[PDB]
Amino acid sequence: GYESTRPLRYGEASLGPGQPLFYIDDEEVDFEKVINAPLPKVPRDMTFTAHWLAVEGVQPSIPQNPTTAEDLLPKG
Amino acid sequence: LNLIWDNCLKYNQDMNHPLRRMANGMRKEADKLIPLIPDITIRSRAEVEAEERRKQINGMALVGEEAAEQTYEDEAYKIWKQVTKKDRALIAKERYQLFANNKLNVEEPALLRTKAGMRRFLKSRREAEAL
Repeated sequence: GYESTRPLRYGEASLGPGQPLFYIDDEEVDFEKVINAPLPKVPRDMTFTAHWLAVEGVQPSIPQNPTTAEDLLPKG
Repeated sequence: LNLIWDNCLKYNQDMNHPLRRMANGMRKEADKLIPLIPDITIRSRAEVEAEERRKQINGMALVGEEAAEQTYEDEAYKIWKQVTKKDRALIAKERYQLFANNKLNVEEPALLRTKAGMRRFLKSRREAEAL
């Protein structure tokens, strides 16, 4: 039961001053809401592309490479 | 320009000299681009104001050979040469300097790849794609 896609929320009880307690938030639901709900969106299929990461030691400035704006060169 | 044509003819009376043919082309160019200039006079403001107030050998041989060989040619080819001559000369001069005396000079700038050149190539490729 730990593979659910729903968010995890904790309540907060107060047994006394400085002695809080936490419990899992769980509200009863009707079967109509669960059965009638829509399904999540199907992601696209797996595929692969290609491009040139470097030509003769220099990185081309193409959309597929990172921008020069944003550790790659010794300075000793 | 008129006397330039006469002076060139007079000094070298040899008609068949390609130099006069060059002058003939230069004369043709003069006729082509002359009309742009209006016949304006440099009138000093005082003169205009005063008027208003009153109112108020081998190289030469090769050049000649090419000039004769120009009889068969194409205008677009000449335009291409005119466009690309400066860059071609620069690149050729650099290349000639690199391999002086058929020896790899160890002082000329090294041949390296740069990002700006590839950016220029990408711009040209996009221009080609637009076609």
